[PDB]
Amino acid sequence: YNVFPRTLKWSKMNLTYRIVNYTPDMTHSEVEKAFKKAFKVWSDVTPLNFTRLHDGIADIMISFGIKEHGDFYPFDGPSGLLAHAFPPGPNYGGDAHFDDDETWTSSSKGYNLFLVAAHEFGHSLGLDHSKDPGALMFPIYTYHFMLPDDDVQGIQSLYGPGDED
Amino acid sequence: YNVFPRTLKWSKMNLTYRIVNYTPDMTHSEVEKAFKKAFKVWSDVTPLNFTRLHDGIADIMISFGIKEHGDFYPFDGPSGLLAHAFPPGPNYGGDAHFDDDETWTSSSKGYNLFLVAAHEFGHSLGLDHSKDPGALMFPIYTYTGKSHFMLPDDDVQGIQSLYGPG
Ligand SMILES: O=CN(O)[C@@H](CCc1ncc(F)cn1)CS(=O)(=O)N1CCN(c2ncc(OCC(F)(F)F)cn2)CC1
Ligand SMILES: O=CN(O)[C@@H](CCc1ncc(F)cn1)CS(=O)(=O)N1CCN(c2ncc(OCC(F)(F)F)cn2)CC1
Ligand SMILES: [Ca+2]
Ligand SMILES: [Ca+2]
Ligand SMILES: [Ca+2]
Ligand SMILES: [Ca+2]
Ligand code: NA
Ligand code: NA
Ligand SMILES: [Zn+2]
Ligand SMILES: [Zn+2]
Ligand SMILES: [Zn+2]
Ligand SMILES: [Zn+2]
Repeated sequence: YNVFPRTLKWSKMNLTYRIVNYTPDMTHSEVEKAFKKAFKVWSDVTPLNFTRLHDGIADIMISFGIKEHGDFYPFDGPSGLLAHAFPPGPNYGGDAHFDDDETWTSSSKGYNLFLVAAHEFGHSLGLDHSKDPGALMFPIYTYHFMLPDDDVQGIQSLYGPGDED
Repeated sequence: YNVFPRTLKWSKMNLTYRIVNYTPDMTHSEVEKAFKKAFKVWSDVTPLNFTRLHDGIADIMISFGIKEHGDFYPFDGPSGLLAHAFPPGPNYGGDAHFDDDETWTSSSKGYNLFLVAAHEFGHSLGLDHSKDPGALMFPIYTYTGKSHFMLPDDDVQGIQSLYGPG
């Protein structure tokens, strides 16, 4: 027999993502680089592996959308809700959606896609918000990056550290 | 930090259920009897008790639906996905949905509702799929043709690991 796990977490280390569509605001390459770096934040401190699929069904489906976009969390135009992502699970679980009524950037202007994506992917992997104001998973955005201790502790609580050196 | 913690089991032994709507394929009485028997599979081997509510919110809300039916886990027409149920927890937790593009039956012409429901309610109570090929919670539907059903030992052991014996 098997009972359910104690926390929402992926029951496998090999995860896939797919960039289903792209923002007007940045080039394809910039978007791909930001998402790759954002996944690496998490793979660097766990045993998780992330592989990009160009089509088909990936664990973490990533998309840019506005207003109603096919779930219970419609976007709301400029500002306000910026993005959201679902906890680990089937179907919409793990998926990450970015409001394309925001301005996404590879800079300090607008909202930095890498930083927001890293936080989203924390949700995708099973972290909720943190009360540590210095954490990546703190619920409020403020603009090299090094994953804060609180987030390391949280993600390792789910998946272990992988190779520690 | 915070994670998303799962409710590993119901923290009360007395649970309610509600049959929200009914399949075309069976009479109301047949549906009621199938679900009552499916809950009895589990209450017979634990301290869990199940009571039916006719109105309002119940712990285990049961419904029949097709395609996209309100939870963004859509059904898929005949065959494939037959039903799904959510683990213990508030709101949709415990609830069970049956794909009404299947043919549900009290016997063998289609999918026996009692058998599938008993499996669903395993999920509702905190059991995932078993690897024991003879288990109720082993995820392949089969039909013995026998008039009596005995809960396999793997499932007894699994549910008692959560709730203890009767
Ligand atoms: O994730 C998304 N939200 O929290 C939504 C709420 C929807 C939701 N809630 C819970 C859940 F599990 C899933 N979705 C609110 S928001 O305004 O769109 N949100 C604010 C916080 N954001 C952020 N990003 C980077 C960052 O780096 C901090 C650092 F720079 F220090 F690293 C700090 N916050 C991202 C965008
Ligand atoms: O429960 C539902 N599913 O598993 C869905 C997947 C959605 C899902 N996955 C996990 C979870 F926790 C919740 N929901 C798949 S399915 O094809 O619809 N399906 C349901 C009925 N299954 C079955 N197996 C044996 C049996 O008696 C076996 C016996 F006769 F030997 F006793 C009676 N039903 C076969 C598998
Ligand atoms: Ca997914
Ligand atoms: Ca917005
Ligand atoms: Ca419920
Ligand atoms: Ca189906
Ligand atoms: Na935009
Ligand atoms: Na039907
Ligand atoms: Zn969305
Ligand atoms: Zn967040
Ligand atoms: Zn459903
Ligand atoms: Zn199942």
